[PDB]
Amino acid sequence: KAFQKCPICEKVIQGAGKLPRHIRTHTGEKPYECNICKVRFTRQDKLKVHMRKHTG
DNA sequence: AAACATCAAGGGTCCC
DNA sequence: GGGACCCTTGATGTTT
Ligand SMILES: [Zn+2]
Ligand SMILES: [Zn+2]
Repeated sequence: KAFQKCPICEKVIQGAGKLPRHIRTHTGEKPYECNICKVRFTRQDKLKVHMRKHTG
């Protein structure tokens, strides 16, 4: 596949568009927000699993 | 105080 | 590249 290097930590990350996920570990930015409980996450899949709690 | 289940953070991998 | 799911590890709560 393809790999990327972190500009901050120099750790090798395997991901095409997965670098921003590792970037949001140092700065802790949360662009995704829940519609109901307003809980914020740094990853789209993490927001999806939170939505799974609302609808059983 | 081991054994055990649960949740989440972080990374790998596939598929569209 | 974004969406989606899985694998590994550590903190926390149960239970006996
Ligand atoms: Zn980094
Ligand atoms: Zn919610």
